[PDB]
Amino acid sequence: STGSATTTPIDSLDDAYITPVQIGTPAQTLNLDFDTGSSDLWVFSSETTASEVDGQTIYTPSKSTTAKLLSGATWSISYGDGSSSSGDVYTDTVSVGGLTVTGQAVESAKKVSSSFTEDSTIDGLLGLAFSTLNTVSPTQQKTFFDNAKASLDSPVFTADLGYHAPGTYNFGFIDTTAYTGSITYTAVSTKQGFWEWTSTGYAVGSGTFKSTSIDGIADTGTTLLYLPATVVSAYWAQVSGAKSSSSVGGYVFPCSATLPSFTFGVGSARIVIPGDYIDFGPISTGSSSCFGGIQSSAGIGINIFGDVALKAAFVVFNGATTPTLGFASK
Repeated sequence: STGSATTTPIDSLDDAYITPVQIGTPAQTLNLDFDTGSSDLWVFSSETTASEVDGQTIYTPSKSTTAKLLSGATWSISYGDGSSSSGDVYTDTVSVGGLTVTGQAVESAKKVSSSFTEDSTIDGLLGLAFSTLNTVSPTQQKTFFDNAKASLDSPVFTADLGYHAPGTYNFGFIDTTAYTGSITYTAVSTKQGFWEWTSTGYAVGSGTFKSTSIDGIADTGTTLLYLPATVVSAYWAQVSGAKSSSSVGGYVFPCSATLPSFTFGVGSARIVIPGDYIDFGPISTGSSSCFGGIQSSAGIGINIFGDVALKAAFVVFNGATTPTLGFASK
């Protein structure tokens, strides 16, 4: 089997991407944030504290003839941006782009933190990291990908995120028309539950490539590119007037700037992030100070190849017995 679904930026800055997901019988379609940095599929629901719902579409298990309470199961998750959610669990039929899993754990939120409430466009998350990170207790549950894997034509999914435009998540096949050149594959460590890999280095604009190992994760659920302070300083040093602002919470730059590109290494291959991808706009409405899309990972504890990096590539998440990651230009 295969599936193919379009993923759409939530706003003009590509702050995140939403993909329609069918849950239950008859189908309830929710727009979920596909997140290769976590492993819970959770939704706003009829059980979510009413004051914490503000415009989201909710899953109502009582209206689904295939929903079953997973008795005794609870979940609770805290993310790297300080947000969180928790609740109980149902199993139900879940379909993405024509690909169906029966008995998928659908984690129903009873509580969500303010940033989730405040974002009306995201109805929940669909985790695509390794199932070892799943938070359901006392019986850990599998991700949608893990459940689908054996049925897929090939045990893979691909992320093809757009810049200011829709893109595609495919399950079970590699669309050879969706990228240019060849796909370069690189090793993955699953030890921390993430799609963790090692970039072979970087360049800033038309500068020389620096060969250096940068361990990090491919995370579709993080917006920006978070790298070591040395690398980030080297980038922003090429932008007149750019500076790190503790009050704002990262590097800012004059909105009048033309940003240089940023290249990262995948083995002997190179992925080029155009400068425009690194512009996240005014820090507040009407400001001439703009927020940068490359930020320091210092204090996060891990480097994160978030959407800013991934959207410059066609990315293969290869879930074969020994997982790997593939990157191609597009």
